[PDB]
Amino acid sequence: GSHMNPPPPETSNPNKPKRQTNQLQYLLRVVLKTLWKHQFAWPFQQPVDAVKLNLPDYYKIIKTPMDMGTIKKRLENNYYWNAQECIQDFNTMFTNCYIYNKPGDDIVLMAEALEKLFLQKINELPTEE
Ligand SMILES: O=c1cc(Br)cc[nH]1
Ligand SMILES: O=c1cc(Br)cc[nH]1
Repeated sequence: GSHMNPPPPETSNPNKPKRQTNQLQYLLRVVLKTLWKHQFAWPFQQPVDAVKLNLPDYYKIIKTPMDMGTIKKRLENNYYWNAQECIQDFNTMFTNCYIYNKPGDDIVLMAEALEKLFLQKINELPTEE
């Protein structure tokens, strides 16, 4: 991709600790699966390509980018140690969108629909066993 977009967030790193948990399995099998097929998921399925979108200031503003494509790879590659790390990635993705864009913009309404779905599923995140 373009040299003007940063490398994506890390999805593989042998030095970082990781494990499976039933909560992480739920995040992949229920949470990510639900959000990924939503009508409004598509803009969130890969890193923001600020060159293609003509958003030259994006990576000046957003210093902790995150997207569902990255979260999917982190879940499928067992990158995480715990659910909190993955929930934080989702929350970063939503808050980036709300910080960068005007309230009421289409992309914000899209993120808000995904976040509504997310919160319902996270309220049912299973007890860690
Ligand atoms: O303008 C934009 C586009 C995306 Br995708 C995410 C946040 N802001
Ligand atoms: O401005 C935008 C950009 C994308 Br990508 C999706 C919705 N609105």
